[PDB]
Parts: sequence; structure tokens; C-alpha cells
Amino acid sequence: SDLDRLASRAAIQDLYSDQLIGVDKRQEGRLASIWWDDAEWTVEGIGTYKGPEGALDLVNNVVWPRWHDFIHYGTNLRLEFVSADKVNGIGDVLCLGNLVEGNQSILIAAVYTSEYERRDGVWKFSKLNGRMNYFTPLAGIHFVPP
Amino acid sequence: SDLDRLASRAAIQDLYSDQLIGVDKRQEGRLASIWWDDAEWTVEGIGTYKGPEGALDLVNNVVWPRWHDFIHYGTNLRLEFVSADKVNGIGDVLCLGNLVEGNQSILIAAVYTSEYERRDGVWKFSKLNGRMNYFTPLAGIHFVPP
Amino acid sequence: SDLDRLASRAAIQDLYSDQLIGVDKRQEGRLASIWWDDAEWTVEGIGTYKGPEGALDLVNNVVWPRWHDFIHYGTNLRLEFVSADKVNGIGDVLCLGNLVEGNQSILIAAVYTSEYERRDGVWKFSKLNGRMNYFTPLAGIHFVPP
Repeated sequence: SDLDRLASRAAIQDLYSDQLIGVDKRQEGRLASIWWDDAEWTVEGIGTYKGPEGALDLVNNVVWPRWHDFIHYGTNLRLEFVSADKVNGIGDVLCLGNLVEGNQSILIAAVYTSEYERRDGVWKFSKLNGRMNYFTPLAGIHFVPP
Repeated sequence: SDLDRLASRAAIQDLYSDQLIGVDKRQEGRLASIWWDDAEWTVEGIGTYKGPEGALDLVNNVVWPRWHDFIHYGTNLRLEFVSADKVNGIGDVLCLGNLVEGNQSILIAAVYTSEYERRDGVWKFSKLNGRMNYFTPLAGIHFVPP
Repeated sequence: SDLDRLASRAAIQDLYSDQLIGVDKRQEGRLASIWWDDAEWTVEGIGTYKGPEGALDLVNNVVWPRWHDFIHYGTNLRLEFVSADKVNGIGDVLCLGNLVEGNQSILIAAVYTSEYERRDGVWKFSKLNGRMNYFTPLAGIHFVPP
């Protein structure tokens, strides 16, 4: 039904934004809430982490210690139904951040490839794959507060 | 109902984009249309402005004279229903602009924290709070037309 | 009906993201799928191209040869119904890219002005107009992969 399809798309759009906001604002509750326990988050070059606790392990131990702070701007999220209970997503993400190593500011252009599964009526992430197309140090530029 | 919830989210997503477009394109009609008369727009460091006329006072007298032009890219707008007639929003905004003072180009990363109220069936802004996390002059870079 | 309006908005939001993704990922199938045969895509300074084959002519012969690669981030897409079967869109697009000429990296801020028509129940593009407000070479910065 059109209504179910639209409600599903809204739920999935919220899951995806919750991933970005949870990682950026370092909100462990929001970030943990969006994953099935067997969901897999793979970062090219780092490895595969599983479920809510795997997601928190990745950001607390690998990602967050590498950065003073960053912001991820998600755009162009496009969803396709593989089946009534499985959705593919693709999204384009622009990340700006302050790297600890070398005190460098960095611009990252990434593509996020995602999968969502509905189980007993509820949608959550089943897969996330992040690939960086640009990883660009910004000579002479440092992102600073007012 | 799911239908009402989805219609409300669409109306609120339009209000929020109308704020950004109205300020960027300097469209006073669009910008005035989105506020209850008792809505409060607070900018950290500038103060609180009230309603459609307060919004126009802020941009005509404080913001627009400071800039030759700018563009605000809104992403990650995430809505939560506090009640059936009150919604909280959070959004991440990337702003690029040409400041009059010093002829500087600036990159701003901001978080917009918003509230919307439904009154007699209609949604409008009741609150907007803007906070800048990055305010970054861009040495050697000036945003210019083709 | 609210349901039809929401379903139409979702279809049109997908058309618009498909334009950006198709041009960026150089996916000819996705890019061709979104146009009526009499749709017109005008780029200020280049000309007017018609339909799916015109769209592919423009990107294969004029745009793609000029760039090693680029990415378009679409935000603030705002839709208005001119009639039940005709929709106006406006959108703000941030483009980052690597130009062949001079090996320059470029930041583009553009406004996309679009029209969509429903024919026998189906939505597709009838018009796209792209205008660049910023076309900014980035001295000392080159977008590179990890």
C-alpha cells in the first residue's frame, strides 16, 4: 500500500539521519537504537563491526579518538525496495572535520551504501558500508568556533 | 494516524526549507509566512526576535547588511513529536558566504534547533535557535560568479 | 487527497535525486529514466537539450569530458503544485569537482529550477534549468582519494 510504503520510507530516512547525528553529536543512545543485533557496519580499511555494541566499539575506539570533532552532511538518500521487508539505500555524505594527527582540517566526500530489514513490523539497519572518494587535507584552513 | 503524521512531517519540512530559502534569496513573503506571531527566533550573541516582523527586522538590520550574499545548505532534519501538536526539530546547516567586513569568504557549520506548533489545524514555527560550531574565514578563497 | 499528494512528492523527490546521482555516478540508465521525451534541460551558456537522449548527449559530449570527476550535494528541495499534474521545484546544489583544464579543483554553488508533469498517472521531469551562482577555483586545494 502507498501508505505503508511512505511510512516505511520515513522510518528509514530517520534511521539514516540518526546514524549521522549519533556519530557527530557522540550520542550513544541514538546511535545504538538504529541497528539489529546482527547488523554489520563495514568501513573500508578498518573492518566489520556488528550490532549496536559493535557500532559503539568502532566509534569509541577507532573513529572518535582520531578526531577533535567533525560534522557529516547527508544528501541524496535514495531508497529501493528489494522486497516488502528489505530496502537498499545509497547516500552522498560531505564530512568536515578536525583531525588530531597533524592538527589538520579534512574534507571527506563519501558514499554510504545501506540495507534495512523489517522484523515484526519494525525497521532497523541490517548493513552499512562507507567508502571515501575524497579524503582531502585543507592546507592553510582550520575549522574553528566563533 | 500514519497519514496525519506524514502530512505533518511534510508541512514542517517545507517550513524549515522556507526559512533557509527566504533568508538566502531575500524573499520577504516566504520568510514571513512560516512564523506564528509569538514565535521566537534567537541567535546566540544577537538576541531574540519575535514573529514574522521580528524575523524581517533581524535579517534586514543585522544579518543582510553584513553580507554581500550567502547560501545555506540544510541537511539531516530530524523531527520528534513532543505531543500531537508540538514538534521538535534538529538540523545541520552548512553556510558559504561573502562577508562585507574585510571582503572575506566564510564557511559556517551550524546547528538549528526548532519547534513547531499546530494551531487550528495549521503548522508554523514557534521557535528557532541557531548555534555556530564553525565560523571559518577561508584564506585565499573568494566565492565568485562564473 | 493527502495520500496522493504525499506519494507524488516522494516520486518527484526520487526523480530529482536520480538526476544528481545519474550525472555523478555516470549511470546512463538511471539518468535516462527520469525524463519525458519532450522534456527540456537548459544549462545557461550551453543551450537546451531534449529528452532522455538529449540529457545523455549533454553529459557525454559537453559535461563529462570537462571533468575527471565531481559530486553534487542536493539540499532544500521545495515543491509546489501548479496544478494537480504539474509541479515546480527549486533546489540548492553544492558541487565539488576536479576540472580537466588546468587540473583545478572547483566549488560550485548552483540553483536548480525544475518542472514535473504527471501523464497517465506517472511523474517525470518536464524541465530543468541550472544556474551557477558561485564557480570558484580553489587555489592550493586538490580533491584526492585516500
